[PDB]
Amino acid sequence: YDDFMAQTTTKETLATGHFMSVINILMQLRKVCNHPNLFDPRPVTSPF
Amino acid sequence: RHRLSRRVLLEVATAPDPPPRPKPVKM
Amino acid sequence: RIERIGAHSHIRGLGLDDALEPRQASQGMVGQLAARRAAGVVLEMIREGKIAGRAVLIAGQPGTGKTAIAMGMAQALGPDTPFTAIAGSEIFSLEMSKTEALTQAFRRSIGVRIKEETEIIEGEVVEIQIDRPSKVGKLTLKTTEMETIYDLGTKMIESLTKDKVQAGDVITIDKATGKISKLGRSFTRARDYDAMGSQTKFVQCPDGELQKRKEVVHTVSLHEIDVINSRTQGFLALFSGDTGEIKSEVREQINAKVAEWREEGKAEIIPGVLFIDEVHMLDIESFSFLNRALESDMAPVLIMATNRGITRIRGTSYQSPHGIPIDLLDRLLIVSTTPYSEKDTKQILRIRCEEEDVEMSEDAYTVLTRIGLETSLRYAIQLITAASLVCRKRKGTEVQVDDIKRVYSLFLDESRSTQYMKEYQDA
Amino acid sequence: CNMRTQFPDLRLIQYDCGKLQTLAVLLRQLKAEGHRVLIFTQMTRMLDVLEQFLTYHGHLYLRLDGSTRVEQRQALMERFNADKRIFCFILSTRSGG
Amino acid sequence: IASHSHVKGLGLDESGLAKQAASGLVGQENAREACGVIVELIKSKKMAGRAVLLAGPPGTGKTALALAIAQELGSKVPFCPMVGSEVYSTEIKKTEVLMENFRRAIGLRIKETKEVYEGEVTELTPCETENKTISHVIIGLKTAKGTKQLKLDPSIFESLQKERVEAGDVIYIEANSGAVKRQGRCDTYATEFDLEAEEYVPLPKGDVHKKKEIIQDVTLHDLDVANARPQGGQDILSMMGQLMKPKKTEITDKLRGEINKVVNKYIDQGIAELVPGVLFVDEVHMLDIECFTYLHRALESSIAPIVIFASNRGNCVIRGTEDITSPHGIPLDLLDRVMIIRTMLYTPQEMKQIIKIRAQTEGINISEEALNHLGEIGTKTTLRYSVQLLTPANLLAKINGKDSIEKEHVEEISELFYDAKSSAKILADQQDKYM
Amino acid sequence: TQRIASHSHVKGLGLDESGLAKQAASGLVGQENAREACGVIVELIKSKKMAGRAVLLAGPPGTGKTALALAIAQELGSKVPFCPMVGSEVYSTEIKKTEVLMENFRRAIGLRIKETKEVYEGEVTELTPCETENPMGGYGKTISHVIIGLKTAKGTKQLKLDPSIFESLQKERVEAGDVIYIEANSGAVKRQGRCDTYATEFDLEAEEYVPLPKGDVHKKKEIIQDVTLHDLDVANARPQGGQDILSMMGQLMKPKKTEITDKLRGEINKVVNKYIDQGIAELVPGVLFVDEVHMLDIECFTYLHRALESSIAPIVIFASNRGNCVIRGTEDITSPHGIPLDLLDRVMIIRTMLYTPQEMKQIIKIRAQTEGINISEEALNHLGEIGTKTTLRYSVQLLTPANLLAKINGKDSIEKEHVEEISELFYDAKSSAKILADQQ
Amino acid sequence: CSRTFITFSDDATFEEWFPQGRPPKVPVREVCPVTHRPALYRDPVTDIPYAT
Ligand SMILES: Nc1ncnc2c1ncn2[C@@H]1O[C@H](COP(=O)(O)OP(=O)(O)O)[C@@H](O)[C@H]1O
Ligand SMILES: Nc1ncnc2c1ncn2[C@@H]1O[C@H](COP(=O)(O)OP(=O)(O)O)[C@@H](O)[C@H]1O
Ligand SMILES: Nc1ncnc2c1ncn2[C@@H]1O[C@H](COP(=O)(O)OP(=O)(O)O)[C@@H](O)[C@H]1O
Repeated sequence: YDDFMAQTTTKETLATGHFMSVINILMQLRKVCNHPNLFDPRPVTSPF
Repeated sequence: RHRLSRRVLLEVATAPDPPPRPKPVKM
Repeated sequence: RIERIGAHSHIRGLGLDDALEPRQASQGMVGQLAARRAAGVVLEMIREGKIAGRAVLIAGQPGTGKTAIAMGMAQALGPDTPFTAIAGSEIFSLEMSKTEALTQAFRRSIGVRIKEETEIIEGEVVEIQIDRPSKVGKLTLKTTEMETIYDLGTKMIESLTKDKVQAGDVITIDKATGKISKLGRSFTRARDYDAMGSQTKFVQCPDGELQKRKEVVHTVSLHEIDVINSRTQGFLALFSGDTGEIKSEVREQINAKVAEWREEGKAEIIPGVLFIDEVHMLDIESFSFLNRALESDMAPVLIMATNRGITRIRGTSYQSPHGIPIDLLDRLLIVSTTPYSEKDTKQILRIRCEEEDVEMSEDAYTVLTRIGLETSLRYAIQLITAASLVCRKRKGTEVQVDDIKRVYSLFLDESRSTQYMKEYQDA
Repeated sequence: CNMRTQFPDLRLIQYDCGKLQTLAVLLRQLKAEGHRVLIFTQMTRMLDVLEQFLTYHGHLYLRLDGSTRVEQRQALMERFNADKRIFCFILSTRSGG
Repeated sequence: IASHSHVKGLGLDESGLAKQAASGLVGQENAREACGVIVELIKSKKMAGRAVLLAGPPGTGKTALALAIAQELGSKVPFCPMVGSEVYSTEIKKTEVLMENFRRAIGLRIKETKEVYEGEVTELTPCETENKTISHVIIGLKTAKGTKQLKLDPSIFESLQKERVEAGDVIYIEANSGAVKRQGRCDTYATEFDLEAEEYVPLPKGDVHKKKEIIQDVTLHDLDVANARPQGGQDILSMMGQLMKPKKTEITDKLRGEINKVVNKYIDQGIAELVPGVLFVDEVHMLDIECFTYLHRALESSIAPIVIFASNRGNCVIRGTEDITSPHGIPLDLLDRVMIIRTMLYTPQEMKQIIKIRAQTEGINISEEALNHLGEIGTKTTLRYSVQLLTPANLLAKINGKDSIEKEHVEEISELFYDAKSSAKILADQQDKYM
Repeated sequence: TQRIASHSHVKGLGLDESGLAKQAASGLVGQENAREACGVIVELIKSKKMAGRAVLLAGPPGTGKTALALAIAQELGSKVPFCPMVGSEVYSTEIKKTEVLMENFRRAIGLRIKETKEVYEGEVTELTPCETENPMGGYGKTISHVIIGLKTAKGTKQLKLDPSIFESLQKERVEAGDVIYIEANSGAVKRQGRCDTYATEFDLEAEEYVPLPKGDVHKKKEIIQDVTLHDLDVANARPQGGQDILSMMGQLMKPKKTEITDKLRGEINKVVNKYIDQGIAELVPGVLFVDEVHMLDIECFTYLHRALESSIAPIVIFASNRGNCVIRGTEDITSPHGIPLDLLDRVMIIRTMLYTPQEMKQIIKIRAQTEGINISEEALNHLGEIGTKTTLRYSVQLLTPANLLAKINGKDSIEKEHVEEISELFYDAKSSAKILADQQ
Repeated sequence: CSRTFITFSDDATFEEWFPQGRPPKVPVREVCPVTHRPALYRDPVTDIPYAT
């Protein structure tokens, strides 16, 4: 949530957007607020 | 006992040994 | 079955009430009211468990119930909470350092419990049928209420064959993993017994639903997770204490993972107790480590006991009370046990011979209390059993004064021994 | 295998999600009373993870969508409105509500 | 669960001046703003091997301050807590413990891309050829968004066999690692048998072959260890990580050499960022004279972290010398190389408000009369002891049915338990009874 | 027979039914008080009820501490474990001191486990299945039993097993005319080899042409195996087996080997309790004997506090020699017997006395009797007289060399001349000390 | 009861693997034609058994 809400592109979109793009921001937030494999599945973590 | 002297190996370096004949059976 | 009565078998826990009020001689503990109440307070804080790394030192004379109080706390605390008891001299390993030994002692008394619901099939086998071909078969299972039939896949046929299970076995199937475990023979599992075979290992068959959901708990100590993650061998956890765990991303990594499990609720952290008996045996390096090992949020409470007062610390020439630096001594609450009144001595001996199942006359109690008040309590406890054996050799019913007097003459008490040591043996 | 690569659990789907954690607590507390529950959520593909979450807890349920055809909608409503032993009805806030 | 929890920052203003009571710290103004200079020294990433000594009597917050530095810095930089006593290893050289702890205080945040193949494997065939071993294995994979086919290495075939895969079940492959997992049978197959040993899982989603960028972070020590005792993955040198696997005195040739070279090579091609952190050697007063003399060369190295020492002693004998004595228990040669921060001994009012902060940190309600009494106990005995009486008194409060601590509560608790100062007279009066 | 050692003559404490000693019962003479005391502790062992009880045999060197300490072992017999260790065995390179102490502690707790096993064997002559009615649809060839005929030197008998044995038998690949083994409860079939009646006459084969078994076709016996808890512990710590590559820790010997409580207690006390409460095994708690205990470290002495206070401990006999003496590992702490006062508070002390001349003549006579020496009463009296001046042990030790002089001199028994001669060939400690004091 | 059957519902040949036959090792101690001891050897060139 705090990553997505602070990214350069999301800041820009919240500054200016033709409605639907900001609604897409808060709907991506539907995703990340309800459960995260809507937003992104947790990665497999592996040694570098 | 079975030490193979220089002699016995120079001996087996003589004319060759003949072949066998194992085919027959009689008991 | 056979764990013979030792020095502390009689105390079944601290004899406290619902208000942490110690009783005079209830629940096997006698006298020693103030220190027992203090032990009760810290036991309740162990149970509450929300504060980490708090530390208690049970100080007092030799023989005044310090170890008795510690094992009373262990017994009152019961299973399912880790109580790890260690002598201070156990941490001087050749295989690992003092401080790794102490980390492992601390971590062995924190438990991580993962609690999970899982669905099983529990039933008495009525039939098993299986064909060679990708082999294939069927299984029919019964409970007192119902029966049902299952078609079996290849892996399930394999695992059923691996246990050689058959009709009349009463078994569980874990639907998630498929491991079979015959609890025993149903009363319908009797062989033909026309020839010799397996014995009559009969047990009742199951009731209720054939498939049911039940809880399983996997509890492991923090040291146990730590070891089995340390290196791929890992049966270290039983093999021996062969360790030297890498601090780098095993302590922090386990702590973060267990904290995440705690926070998301996958696991519950159950902090326990580390009891260091004869803690004066620790090295100044060991005390220095304890200082900051206590200052952690995965630290159990640790209890300590010591017989000695003003004396030099091990590994140096610094005098200090209890033989502990006033650096670590400042992290502690100190509970001092007092010497016993004549009635407390008499009552300890009474409870102790009750534990050892030997009768004595009241004159025997009188003289033995006199012995254990002139000499030392442990010696009076040792005379109980010796006099009992002397009594039984004369086919007596109970221990009499003459038995105790005889066996007192027969064994010495370190005072009379030093008195008789007036012969300059190998000084 | 475990010591070289860590995969997401995928079994307890309530792992990352506090919403599902508090929901698990709430449903567990309500189960003692057994008076049954409607769970409304939009996001048709979120009903999927609720449908998984309830099997992890062994709750008998059924669920209603924009994709469930009409006769099945009536059948589900009848097999819940007039049938016990079902604890939970997962349904879309628009199509079911 | 708490212990040093109350403190969560140095409690400084925008001017870097101590606020007298903030962020969990309620005294030590000079020391806390000196620590402000230290945190700025750490966050600038400009210096190497600078060292700080927090010096003062026991209980004067010199660990509270050192941990509050860790909080002021955040969780983004490495903070390595260490006790001096940790150098005395059995398995590794005493000076080696120390020089590796320097290495894990330097972090490295590095971004990686690793390629994934996943899905239901719809078909498999090993490519047979004469050598007469297997050449490869061909595979086909399905996901909710597509399908593809590929050729895979014999090692990956070997690990697929370790896993015992079958046609028509779900797998995952991380090809840079070469690792494999059999994730189960597809949900669609769950009807195939009435009982099975399988676990059934819905089909993977997204592409059958995918990539993504992952910002790992490691330490220089992790790179060191990774090359000294490799896991390696694709080899049977598990035989070296086995019937041996101890700690080793890994050496300059790679530690100061190869590892530094590859890390710089990552840094100045943009793949990584170096993040110097802190090594906090607490209880430094009981390192060996060998360790102290090695810290000379360690603090003078151009790659070292910032080192915070905490010491607690007067002037006493240095461990390992047996004759020479020095302040803080540290030789003057190393004491010349550190900036010394005093920590003060608390006055009664500062001590009293530490009691209050501690009480409200673990959810204890305490009446002001009892709070004042704990202040009196604290000045009579010590801060840490009167702080410790809080939880036992709350337990007695619960047992008496109260919701807060009151005067006779702390009296009872302060009667059951003794402090170090108050136990010494008991041990001194009856001297020849305790032994 | 076997060689004569220092204590080969002691055969028991020498106690009659009231627990006294007449004067010289069963190879021990004198020490009536001490022998009565450890007569009590013998019965403390036999009652199996107590744990961690400890007794300290304290007295001057040569006063029979070791002798009656192992006379206890004779009284107990070979059934119970008697585990001797000297106070110097604790110092080790591979393993920490207190771990040696724990190993020895539960090396002294035995566990004797009784189990019948029953077996069938013989040359297998018949191997025919028994067809039966179709259990289900018409496949035919439904095997309900299998008949197997076994021959031994006693007789030939036919036996019916259920078809699972038919499968195992085939998987074991046995043939008619070879010799098998069947374990009735477990159900195993093991092929112990083709019968020797089909002899290796020109067959060179290494597979055992095993002789036709003697005795009945069916034989059962109660195996009775005694193991110490330490054997179970060690066998669990470093196990055997030709698999599980960890088991190929085979080039390596076994340092680092300090056993762990999780195993020791959590996994191994439960199985012993189970076998005991099931009727399969009996616990035989034995004795741990630690002579020269004064050699232990202060760390060891403090560990013994915890060890002796356990419920799962043997009874421990300590023997000590020193006076008031510095405890090892301490900076000049002096205490009785070289043992910390703290541990002396935990041991019943048995005091051994220093012998009279009469008792020494008796011991010398018994030692001569044991070593096979014939000695004249004059030589016996002279050995006694020179043994009053120096230690008993020297007096006793002069016997065999004096007997060798007698044999060389053609005599059948020690004449006084030979003990005189040997007493000038060899010195005791005191005489040698005087020599050393004279010359620089 | 819980009794066990194995049915060879396939071609009876699969049961026919097992039964019938069970012969002995027919030979018995052979006597040499010279010293009439029981034989220990058989000559490769004649196959005659012999002892000394
Ligand atoms: N409060 C008590 N209640 C019951 N028994 C006691 C008590 N105190 C001591 N004992 C007995 O006295 C002996 C000595 O107690 P212990 O705890 O070993 O003393 P310490 O450990 O303080 O030296 C124990 O064996 C125990 O049986
Ligand atoms: N300035 C402060 N503000 C708040 N709490 C403090 C402060 N100083 C010390 N404390 C508390 O008192 C304890 C003693 O300080 P600590 O850092 O342990 O000193 P030392 O490390 O010298 O023993 C700490 O653990 C902390 O809980
Ligand atoms: N009571 C006794 N009866 C018979 N022989 C004895 C007796 N006491 C001592 N001896 C003999 O004298 C020797 C010295 O006794 P021992 O117990 O070995 O010395 P220590 O008491 O120093 O261990 C023994 O080896 C034994 O041969």
